[PDB]
Amino acid sequence: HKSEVAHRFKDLGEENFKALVLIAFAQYLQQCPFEDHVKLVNEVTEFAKTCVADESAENCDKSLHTLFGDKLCTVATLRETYGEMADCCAKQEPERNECFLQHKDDNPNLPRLVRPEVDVMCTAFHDNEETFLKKYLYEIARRHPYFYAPELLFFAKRYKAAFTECCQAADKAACLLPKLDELRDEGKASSAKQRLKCASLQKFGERAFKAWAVARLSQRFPKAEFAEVSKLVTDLTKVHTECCHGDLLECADDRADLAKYICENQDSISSKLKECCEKPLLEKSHCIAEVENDEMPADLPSLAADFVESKDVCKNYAEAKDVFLGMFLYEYARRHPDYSVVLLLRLAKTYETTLEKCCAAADPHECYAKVFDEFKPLVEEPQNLIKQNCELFEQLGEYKFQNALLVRYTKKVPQVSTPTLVEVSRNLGKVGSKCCKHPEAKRMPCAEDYLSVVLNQLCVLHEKTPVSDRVTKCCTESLVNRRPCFSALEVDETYVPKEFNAETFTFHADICTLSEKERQIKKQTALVELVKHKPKATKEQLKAVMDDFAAFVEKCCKADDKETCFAEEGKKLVAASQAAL
Ligand code: M6O
Ligand SMILES: CCCCCCCCCCCCCC(=O)O
Ligand SMILES: CCCCCCCCCCCCCC(=O)O
Ligand SMILES: CCCCCCCCCCCCCC(=O)O
Ligand SMILES: CCCCCCCCCCCCCC(=O)O
Ligand SMILES: CCCCCCCCCCCCCC(=O)O
Ligand SMILES: CCCCCCCCCCCCCC(=O)O
Repeated sequence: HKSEVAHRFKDLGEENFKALVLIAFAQYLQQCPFEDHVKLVNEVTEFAKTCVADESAENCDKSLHTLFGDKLCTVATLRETYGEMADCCAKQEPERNECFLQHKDDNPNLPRLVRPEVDVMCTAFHDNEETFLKKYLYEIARRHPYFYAPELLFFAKRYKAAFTECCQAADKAACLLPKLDELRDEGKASSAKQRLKCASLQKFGERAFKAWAVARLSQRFPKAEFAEVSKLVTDLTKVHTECCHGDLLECADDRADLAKYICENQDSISSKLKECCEKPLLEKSHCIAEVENDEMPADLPSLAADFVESKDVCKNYAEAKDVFLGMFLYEYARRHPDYSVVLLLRLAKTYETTLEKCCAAADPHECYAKVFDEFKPLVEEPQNLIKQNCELFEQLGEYKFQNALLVRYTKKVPQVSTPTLVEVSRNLGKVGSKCCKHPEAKRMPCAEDYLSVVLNQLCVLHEKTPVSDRVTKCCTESLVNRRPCFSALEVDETYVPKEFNAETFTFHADICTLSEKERQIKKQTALVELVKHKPKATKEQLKAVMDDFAAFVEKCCKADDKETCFAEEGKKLVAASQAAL
């Protein structure tokens, strides 16, 4: 390509080019206002149009990195605003771009983006659509410097669709608020998955990453030969390793190359991928990454005639240990798309341990003969956990399920603070409501994918303020042991009940004023504080106190007196509760 910027403009398109340039300059320049980024985007777009008109212009033949670095260094306020980032302008390429990458401030110091009223949002969307959508996109980009730009563009398109849909109805709030909350949760989950995968590739290792990719791609592509799966795994591992470095252009190029290979080798990968290969380059890899699992062949036999029964198994293992292990992992993942990736990894680790232990001794057939029975409990452990919690979800709604989870996880570990406990338990209740609505053939992957980010958030909260050692021990282990370590937690017999605080168990007239959500937050906080002050409370006593509280607040809001009902009857309720427990 003579002009790389002209190729980018012709492939992506004018609107996509402007959006991506804005997102990139906001991820790099985070303290400049919106108008400066708008002017920079307009100048870059005009230059790209001049390059498209003639490929032999003044500065059209130079690379994208040099043009981007020059546009970054043309900022007159760069030094006085950034300090260190301005020193990268003295470097050459690719040292200058690497220096700019090292200075991407993650989690900067900016005020949080408050959500305005639905009426104000719709009014601003109608009066000026572009300068509103792009303004919010610039804010989100400057607040998330390492977020993948095409994903941010996809989320922005979804937000624009939601705004166009809801602002044209009678009740705009009842339409917009659920969509806004769902989009916020999805964006948080996407960022959490990205950062977690990068941290796992850094800490755990390429071997664990390749095992995870083998399991995933074998579950997604069961009709593929193991050689194709292994090549795809190596390519995807390289792609993720290059994307975790931070260079957006090289990450996009690697993803595009992988998507091109997949769309060219469709005939040897899957059959449910024809739709994604017709989309442009911006959406091709995004569609491929979120494709359904292909149907497996029906004539697939058991894994007994190739891993336990037939001979030459120890020979194939000693000739290539990790190759045979990945072969077994792929052959096991292709059979069970309903299993979680961590479960298949545990099975592979167990098989590896059994082979390593019972191959340096004579007559190894008798050792691994009864080795598939060891897979029975490990498979039944999550299955028994799922179709019991949904059972509880069948007995109690999402709110009561979250309350029961709060009680349980406060009895198990009371050292954790109240707001973090409440947030994690509400997230767990949402996860249960989301994944229990699926049949038993898709519950485990949903639960795994959601519990991953839930426990990740729990531990990024726990690391900044460590309280209990057991919580830090559950995350300092392997990713296949986080959920087992957390489920192995029991009630804390070493915990001492904190002294009674009458100020915490006080309610006022504003409780009836708060919305349907904040009132639940306050009730859950009160429940957590009650469980923490009285941990030895049984189920009957807790249920009785909860019923007394429910009858107390319901007899004060819809009554005659407003203020002299919470401090009057509440003084009796707290004493009645302190009598028991
Ligand atoms: C529908 C499908 C999706 C379902 C998802 C269900 C729940 C949603 C999952 C995401 C949780 C998450 O991921 N939450 C963060 C995000 O961020 Al944030 O541990 Mo991250 O130490 O900082 O105000 Mo980003 O505080 O202490 O709690 Mo905002 O949490 O509101 O730390 Mo808010 O770097 O930090 O993560 Mo606290 O890992 O970069 O703006 Mo640790 O920071 O948006 O809010 O960014 O990190 C984490 O990405 O806050 C919270
Ligand atoms: C999640 C990343 C979104 C990036 C695109 C933002 C488009 C406009 C969003 C407006 C709403 C922001 C979130 C909210 O306040 O609920
Ligand atoms: C096709 C890739 C072959 C090389 C990678 C093999 C990885 C085998 C891992 C077996 C399970 C160990 C536990 C784990 O990886 O988390
Ligand atoms: C200054 C030039 C800025 C160019 C911005 C280009 C952003 C990358 C677009 C990549 C589109 C495809 C993404 C993918 O395939 O994963
Ligand atoms: C998240 C609230 C509880 C309801 C769902 C419980 C799911 C438990 C099993 C999780 C699936 C993955 C198991 C594993 O990590 O191997
Ligand atoms: C401070 C603790 C907050 C909640 C911690 C939850 C830990 C993960 C739980 C995963 C599901 C376990 C279900 C169960 O306990 O049977
Ligand atoms: C310790 C004396 C006061 C205890 C009051 C109960 C603590 C809050 C429990 C909330 C249960 C009801 C929840 C609801 O229905 O909204």
